[PDB]
Amino acid sequence: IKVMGRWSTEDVEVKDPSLKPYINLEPRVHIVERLINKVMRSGGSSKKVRAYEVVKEAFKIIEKRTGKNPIQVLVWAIENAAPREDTTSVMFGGIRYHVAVDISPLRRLDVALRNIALGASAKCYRTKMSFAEALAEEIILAANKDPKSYAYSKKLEIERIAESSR
Repeated sequence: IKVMGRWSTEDVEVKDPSLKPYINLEPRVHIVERLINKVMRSGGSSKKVRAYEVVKEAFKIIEKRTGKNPIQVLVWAIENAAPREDTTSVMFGGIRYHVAVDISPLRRLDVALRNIALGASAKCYRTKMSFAEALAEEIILAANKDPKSYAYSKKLEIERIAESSR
């Protein structure tokens, strides 16, 4: 019922019609659980409790910085970082080719969450920000469609390559 024993999702809105049916905002596709899994597979040196704590602190930071429900900000970040199409490489002979392909709703989410965790993990490793602060910053940047966001910039890149590979 309560996310990480504190937040509610009943007032969180998914305005992107293409993702709304696949983002689970109901009590026990749980995006928070998915994010934790992505963070768990990144870094920031049980592994699950660790990732859980990093995400929870990141949410507290997001709420303080934006003044909004952290889960809602994550949804915006996901919606902004989820590419609407992708491509598959085919390096045959001496040249690699790009081909635009369908990307499923759940893979769109997985890509966005993976890139958010990757961006956070990268900033953390190289700056004086804790993993939680980097994750909060990455999520906020993505939610605001700010190119400084790794996930968002990656999303633009993927769609750019896909639209050109048609």
